[PDB]
Amino acid sequence: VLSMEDKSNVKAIWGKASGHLEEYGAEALERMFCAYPQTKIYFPHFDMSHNSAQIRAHGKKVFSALHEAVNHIDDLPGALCRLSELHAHSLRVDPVNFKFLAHCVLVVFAIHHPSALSPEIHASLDKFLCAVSAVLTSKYR
Amino acid sequence: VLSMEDKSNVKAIWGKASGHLEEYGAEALERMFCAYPQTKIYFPHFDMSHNSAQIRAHGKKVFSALHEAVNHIDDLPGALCRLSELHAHSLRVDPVNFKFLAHCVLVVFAIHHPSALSPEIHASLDKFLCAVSAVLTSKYR
Amino acid sequence: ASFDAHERKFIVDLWAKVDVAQCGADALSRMLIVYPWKRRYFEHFGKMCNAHDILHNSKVQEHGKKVLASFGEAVKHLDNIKGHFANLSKLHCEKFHVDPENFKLLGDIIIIVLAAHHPEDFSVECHAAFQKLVRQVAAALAAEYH
Amino acid sequence: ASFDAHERKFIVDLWAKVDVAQCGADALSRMLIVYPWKRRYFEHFGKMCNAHDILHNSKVQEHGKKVLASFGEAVKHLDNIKGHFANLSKLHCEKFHVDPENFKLLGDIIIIVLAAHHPEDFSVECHAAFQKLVRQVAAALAAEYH
Ligand code: HEM
Ligand code: HEM
Ligand code: HEM
Ligand code: HEM
Repeated sequence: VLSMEDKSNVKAIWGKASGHLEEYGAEALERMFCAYPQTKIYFPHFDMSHNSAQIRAHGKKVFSALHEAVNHIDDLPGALCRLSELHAHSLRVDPVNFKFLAHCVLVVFAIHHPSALSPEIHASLDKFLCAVSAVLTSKYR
Repeated sequence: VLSMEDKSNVKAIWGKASGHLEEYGAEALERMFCAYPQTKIYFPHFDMSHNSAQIRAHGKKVFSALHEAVNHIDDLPGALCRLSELHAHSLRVDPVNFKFLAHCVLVVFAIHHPSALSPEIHASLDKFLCAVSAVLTSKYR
Repeated sequence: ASFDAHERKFIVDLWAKVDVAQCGADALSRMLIVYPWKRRYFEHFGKMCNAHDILHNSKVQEHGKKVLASFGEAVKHLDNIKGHFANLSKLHCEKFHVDPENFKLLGDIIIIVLAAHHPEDFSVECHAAFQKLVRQVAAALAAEYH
Repeated sequence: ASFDAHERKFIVDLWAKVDVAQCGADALSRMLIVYPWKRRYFEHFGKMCNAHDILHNSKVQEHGKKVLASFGEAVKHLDNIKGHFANLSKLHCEKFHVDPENFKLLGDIIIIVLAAHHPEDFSVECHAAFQKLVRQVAAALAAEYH
């Protein structure tokens, strides 16, 4: 799936996200909610205002989960099982929404780290997010 | 993936396709070409007229491949490897098109065998076609 | 894209032969048997633990009649599908919280139910006109998710 | 859906700051590096065996300028996107045989290229107006696959 070059590319770009997991996580959810407003059907309980305490707290959680997946990039199915059952069975979130978030995550990196997210690193990070998305989708069908 | 009830449901509906692999295969390609005309980009060499010799010959091939997959329903990844590399690398056919064909295959069964394709059998046959589609897609990414 | 006169004649002439009460109950039962998780949106209809329950549940049967009756109003508004379904889009978003990707899946089931009930009318070209209608109704139902 | 005046001001004001030659070359290079198989459609441009080749290939660079220049004509025709791109839809279908699902992927890359070049303009609300534009241009380019 991911090559050894993809894995080192992904560990490098993600080190720039270190110290900003709440800030970057919060912006990626705000971008998904605005650019793909259909995604708000899953969050009927949230205040959807900018830098809402609930959006900050969820953004920190999603980015922390991605941080753990970068650390366990060799075995994503084993690192993300608990989230896989939550997403694919308890929330039954449709696979297309994962694509919408992975795109908002790539825009946040591009905004904060334009030069770091070179075409080769973009290629590797897209590949990693697709893989993470597939473990959270593997039992939805 | 597929249950033992799904497998026996799938072997039962497919026995009605026996003797009509060219006829049913040809109609399912004609339905895909008409209802999803974007799919004609993959067949620039074909005569697209009704009961065209080239459509008859391709329809027989696709349905024969599905016949072999029903016989080897326990190990679809091993039964369909040769087709998996052809579709996912040589033709690079996008995953959404497989959904369009699986739907045209379900319409052909519904037209010729309305009573046989009961809600439970429909459920099993949809599941089998999704699984076949995923083996032909597994290396496209 | 607007329906040509050929598309319009396929749709209008087949819909006059449809038993909307029967085909709607058939399509909703099939949606809940082919996608068993979607029962989550209909738990207030009661017993749905397996396919026999679903096929004998009367709240499922009646809901299916109304859904297909609503879809059948598209046949009278072929030049205004987006505008006719705007209120019903907003209700699926704000009240029922239904992911708009699911409208295509029910549309595909409706095509199968129609094929089975009208095998001689549902020609390659009739099928293509109906797939264009289900695509437009699905898009119109997804259009007020703001 | 038509662009409101807020959407129209985001799009029109940011596109006046875009270096179309640079951003287009960037987006096509990224499309061929992120999806290496799509080089199949561009083999006549010559050397593309790896990312360094792609970034120094001048036929890739010039093709990128023209593609983004074409996308930039949508900003002058926001009320007529479908009608402006009809000829170019038909050419992608009949001549280049390109699967219409790929128009969304290039549109998503254009958003990333714009975000990187204009970090302070590309606000949450500016991004939402641009995602609506890329969705409509992709749909318009897919519309004459008959
Ligand atoms: C990168 C992809 C994703 C990751 C890593 C991720 C991660 C998480 C995590 C860590 C949680 C919290 C689990 C917990 O608190 O125990 C969660 C909850 C949730 N996620 Fe995701 N998620 C992803 C994609 C999505 C998408 C695309 C959607 C919907 C559009 C979604 C909707 C939800 C919802 C609704 C919850 C429950 C929210 C709540 O009330 O707190 N997730 N996810
Ligand atoms: C159930 C799904 C499918 C099966 C079982 C299937 C099976 C086959 C088989 C058996 C062949 C011939 C391989 C050979 O001759 O050695 C083939 C070729 C081909 N398939 Fe498929 N296929 C499927 C889906 C699709 C879809 C969705 C598309 C495109 C929309 C597609 C496009 C093609 C094309 C372009 C060829 C080469 C055609 C030629 O020139 O003969 N296939 N496939
Ligand atoms: C062809 C597509 C669809 C049409 C035309 C349609 C039409 C309708 C109509 C007419 C109502 C009744 C509104 C009212 O009188 O209050 C309704 C309710 C509802 N629909 Fe749909 N619908 C469609 C697809 C779906 C799908 C795909 C789902 C979920 C998977 C869904 C879930 C619901 C739910 C949960 C309700 C409320 C049921 C109740 O509490 O009585 N709909 N729809
Ligand atoms: C934003 C979306 C797109 C726009 C606006 C666009 C625009 C253009 C334009 C303006 C041309 C030149 C036409 C001419 O003057 O003859 C062209 C050619 C072409 N496009 Fe696109 N295009 C887009 C997406 C794509 C995608 C996604 C692919 C394939 C992955 C693609 C493949 C091609 C090919 C193969 C050619 C012919 C190149 C040549 O032989 O010179 N296009 N496109």
